[PDB]
Amino acid sequence: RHFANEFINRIDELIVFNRLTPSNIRKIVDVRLKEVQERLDEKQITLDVDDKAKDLLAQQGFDPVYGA
Amino acid sequence: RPLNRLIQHALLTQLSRLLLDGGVRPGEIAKVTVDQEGEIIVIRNHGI
Repeated sequence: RHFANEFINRIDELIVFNRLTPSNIRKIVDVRLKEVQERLDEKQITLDVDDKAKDLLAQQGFDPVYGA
Repeated sequence: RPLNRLIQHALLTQLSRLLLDGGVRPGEIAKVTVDQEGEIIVIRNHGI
């Protein structure tokens, strides 16, 4: 309703994003730890994270107002 | 106006995917019909 009728319909794809679903929270902390481990493989440094450290980051660094 | 959007989001979506992996070879008549779920399905001819 902000633009005109000859502009809001000419777009061939209107992608509407959704909120942070609880089932996709685990997939967020997985790709973040891979980038840190990838940058350390050059210096022969392997960093592994278990399931105990992932539980604290999945209940503190996530807000419904902001996000990431 | 919404008629031009459903074609590019159902009819021109599955048919354009088969033209990259090897579903519809350049020279084969494609068939467009419905399935058992009420959706425009594209019956492929050749495999990958």
